[PDB]
Amino acid sequence: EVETFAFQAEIAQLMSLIINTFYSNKEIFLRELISNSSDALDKIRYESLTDPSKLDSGKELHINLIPNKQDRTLTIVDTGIGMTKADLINNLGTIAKSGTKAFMEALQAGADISMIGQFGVGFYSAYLVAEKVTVITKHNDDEQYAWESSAGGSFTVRTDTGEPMGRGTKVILHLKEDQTEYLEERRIKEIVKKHSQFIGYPITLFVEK
Ligand SMILES: Fc1cccc(-n2ccnc2)c1
Repeated sequence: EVETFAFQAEIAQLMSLIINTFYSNKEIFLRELISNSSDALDKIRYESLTDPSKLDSGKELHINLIPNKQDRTLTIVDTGIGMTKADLINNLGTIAKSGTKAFMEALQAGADISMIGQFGVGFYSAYLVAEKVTVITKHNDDEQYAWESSAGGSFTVRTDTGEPMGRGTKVILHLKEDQTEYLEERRIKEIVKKHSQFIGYPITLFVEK
């Protein structure tokens, strides 16, 4: 049972600007998703300090980067706090509305596009490199869900029947044809070292066949 939703007009506008604007510095998408993963890991760690049972869904706090040339996907997995269905449909878009407006106005000041992360909308930078994004997520208080969007003004949410996650978020980037450099080990390594060197969680870059 797949539910289809319209993006807010302001978010659809942000996604169109990300997709259509000429901007060569696309590698910043990985810094933003890793930063999002680190934030989600901070949240479940802090919650576990007053309720150790919050880690019954998984004690390990980590980030995995998994490229797959056969599927042309780059997957960013974290074991953070995850996302509820209300997060996917409503809450995150609500925050992203004001952040988008501030991001556009900041751009007219002296801000750079690479500062998208300071406005709570760094997630949408995934569309610098992906033609489709699939997000599998599991929050302790909700079921496992699959969010998916190829932009174009709409996204879908469904209950996920696949392998159970325990807890956390998996962002699957279905890469554009000309963006396969982000499946290369040496390229991902270079980006993590340049932009994510001091993340306080183990980042494991998986290698392929
Ligand atoms: F996985 C998703 C689905 C929908 C929105 C978001 N998101 C995160 C930050 N701003 C927006 C993430």
